Amino acid sequence: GPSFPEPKVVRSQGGLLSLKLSATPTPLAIAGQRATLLTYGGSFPGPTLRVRPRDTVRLTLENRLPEPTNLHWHGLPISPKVDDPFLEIPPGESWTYEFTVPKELAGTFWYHPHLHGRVAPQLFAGLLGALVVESSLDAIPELREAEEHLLVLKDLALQGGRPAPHTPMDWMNGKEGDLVLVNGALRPTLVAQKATLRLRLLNASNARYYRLALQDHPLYLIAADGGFLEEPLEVSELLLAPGERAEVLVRLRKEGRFLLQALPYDRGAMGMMDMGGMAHAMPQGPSRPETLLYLIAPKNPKPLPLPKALSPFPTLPAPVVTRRLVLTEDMMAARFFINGQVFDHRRVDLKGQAQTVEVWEVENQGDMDHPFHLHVHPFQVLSVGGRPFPYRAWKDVVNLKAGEVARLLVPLREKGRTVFHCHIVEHEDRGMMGVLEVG
Amino acid sequence: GPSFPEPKVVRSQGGLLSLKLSATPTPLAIAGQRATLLTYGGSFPGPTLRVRPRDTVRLTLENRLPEPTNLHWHGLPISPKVDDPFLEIPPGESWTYEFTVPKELAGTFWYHPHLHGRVAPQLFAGLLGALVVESSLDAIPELREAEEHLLVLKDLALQGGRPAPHTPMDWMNGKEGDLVLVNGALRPTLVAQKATLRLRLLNASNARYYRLALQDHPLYLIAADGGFLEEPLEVSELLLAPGERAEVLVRLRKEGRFLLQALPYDRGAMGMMDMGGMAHAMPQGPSRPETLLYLIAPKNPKPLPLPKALSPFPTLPAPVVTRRLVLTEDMMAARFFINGQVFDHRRVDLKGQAQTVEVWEVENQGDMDHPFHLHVHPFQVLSVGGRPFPYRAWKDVVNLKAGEVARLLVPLREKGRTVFHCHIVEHEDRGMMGVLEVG
Repeated sequence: GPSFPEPKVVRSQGGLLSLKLSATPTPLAIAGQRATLLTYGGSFPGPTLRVRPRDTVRLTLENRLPEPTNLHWHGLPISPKVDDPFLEIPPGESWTYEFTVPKELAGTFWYHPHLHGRVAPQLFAGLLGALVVESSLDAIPELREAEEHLLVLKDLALQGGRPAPHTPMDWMNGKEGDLVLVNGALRPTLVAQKATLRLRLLNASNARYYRLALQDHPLYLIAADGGFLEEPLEVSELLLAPGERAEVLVRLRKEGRFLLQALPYDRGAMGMMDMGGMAHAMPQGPSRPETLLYLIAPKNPKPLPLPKALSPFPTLPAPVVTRRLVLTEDMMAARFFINGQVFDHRRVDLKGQAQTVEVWEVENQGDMDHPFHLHVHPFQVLSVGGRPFPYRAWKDVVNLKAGEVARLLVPLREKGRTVFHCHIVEHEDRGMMGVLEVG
Repeated sequence: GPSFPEPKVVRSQGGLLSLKLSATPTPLAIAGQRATLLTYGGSFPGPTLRVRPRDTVRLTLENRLPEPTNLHWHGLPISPKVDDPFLEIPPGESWTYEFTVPKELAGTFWYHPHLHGRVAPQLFAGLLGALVVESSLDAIPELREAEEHLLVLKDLALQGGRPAPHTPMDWMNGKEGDLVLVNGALRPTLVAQKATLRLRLLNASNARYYRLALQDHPLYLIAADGGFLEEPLEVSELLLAPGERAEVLVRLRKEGRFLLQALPYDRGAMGMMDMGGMAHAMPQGPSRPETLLYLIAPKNPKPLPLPKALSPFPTLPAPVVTRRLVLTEDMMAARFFINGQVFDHRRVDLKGQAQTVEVWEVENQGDMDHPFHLHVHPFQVLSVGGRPFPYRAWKDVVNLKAGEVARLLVPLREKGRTVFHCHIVEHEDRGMMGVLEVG
């Protein structure tokens, strides 16, 4: 096959993507070993769905798991009557999701389960895939002539040929695995044929962070979770928290081998120590550095010029309400809260008005990073930790380090009941989620 | 008695105003004729209660009417558990209102009934009195040495020695009467002894407006409904809508007689005409000019200088929500609405958070003036009709002419359930009222 493994792509045909996927325990080869994972479409990751604005998507999910499951159309501004976080597909049953791709939309999105209390083991076991919305912007020469690849960043641990079970400590921290994979492959080699690469990046891990850095190279950020930036932004490194996506251009500078690494990052995960008083909780410290892939540059690379502009970000109406959402932890109980409460599917926490804009101030009063995800309604991050964001783009997950406040502009789009939650999925399962009703 | 009639004053003693008032049909002399009114304390207007910040008020109201009644402590930022707009005192029963006067408070307030559907006939019949909160600011020489008077502006119509009954047209327009009185007196004479007067003004009419102008003189506005301005504001005239209060300084310029008039004002009241197609509604047009009192200036008047400053207006926290409240009419049905609904005491319309500030945009989409009153939570008028207000002061009633939007800054103070409504009281009785819950 191609030196660089990527998930099989399924494209809409004649404006329709009609597909049946089963969620099924699947024996497969992963990182040189045989394992049984939980997969969509018999693969890990699941197939990449590639669509255009205005396409119809008709996806029938068959549940061949021993427990209920569903799909969250993560990042898509569609109706929560379709992207329904309360829906349960029982074992053996099927459900058809049908929606139209919004007109003003582009980027890398993804699909995975969202059923309170069940997300972490299902996601960890392999139930995820990407969804790419292709834009007329892809046709500009600076993007069209780039070599494009999707990188699904997802770690795994195996025990007895199956995904390792969650320990109590995993429920507290969020589970990370020793197999740090790209598209299900262990440190693949990307032998570039063009001098400019266009990399779509997805963090589909339960809890692992990727402090991305390519040796000897900057990255040019061109899209965040849910759409293009207004112009490329040069960065020396790029942190992707669980649930986040980004697209970058890489301009290969000379011939050679360059490692794409996940540099050390301390997200505040904890262990337990008994030193004679004790036991108490003790910081794990920064993650060990990981090589994600080997990037081989072609001979005498001459990268394309960067596009001068991408997409103008919409001018939003003035906001009509400010919300404050405070995140806290009870680490030893592995319980997590928003404004002092755990999730209850019967309780509406926020009531907002469709087509108005809100300001959400999300404050992390815990000691570990918590990435915050809002379904259905993409937002503009204004600032985090008191620092203005250096670009405008749609996001649906925002990372908060201990103590930080994120200020978000939140246009409310589709009416209905939806959720917001921590995207360290264990924390969501263990209570850090609330309900938003838009009317 | 004194040439200028004013209501008898009852002052707090040793920090306590303890008083029993009965609401009772009372035979009395009014404007040269004998009439039976509904009164507090056996007089029309009721007694003026004069208190200081931090005083305790303990007022027992005995209901000697044939229908239920209560008190609204109009303009006072106290608890709606005391100033309770849903409380009914049955005929023959008594209720004791007890509260502390807030520390940061000054001005002319008033008391009158507030029971949905019953306000207009009770108020019209005479149930009202003033409440003055005296400030340490009263001791500055520019105010202390002024000659002070209260002017309760209230019209009346009599039929068979009793207040005239409401007609259907009265419920549509709000009832106005032909006897245009000051402190229950018909065109009294105020023989000034000082060159500077300090006039506290109260519009206690059901619906009549007073476009105030003193012949040959400007007025210096020094307080609005619920407190002092930051500095005096010179005006050539001053419109007081139903429920509004103001305090002005008058600087008598020369010897002579000067009329204080209510100049013609068109509030959009309607009549009915049959001209051969018809009948349809037709504008009443502006009110006829009325003389309110004769003001006689003393010999060689030398007015005091104006105070350079009064009270700095508090710097308010940034608002956390914007509300839009739209006022509309069905004139032929005499029904009045806020956001398309009539009042229902069981239905909460707005839910806000104590100690936050809200922006309320109140929009009059009717054709007649509607003054808008909010209980419990005094507000700062930012603009009306797109015109910035020329001063900062606390108000609790704001007038809106046809089509105008008023933008208010509304700090939410006491917790509990309260109301907001049109202060053309007939319109409140006929539906133009809503419920605010503060938590």
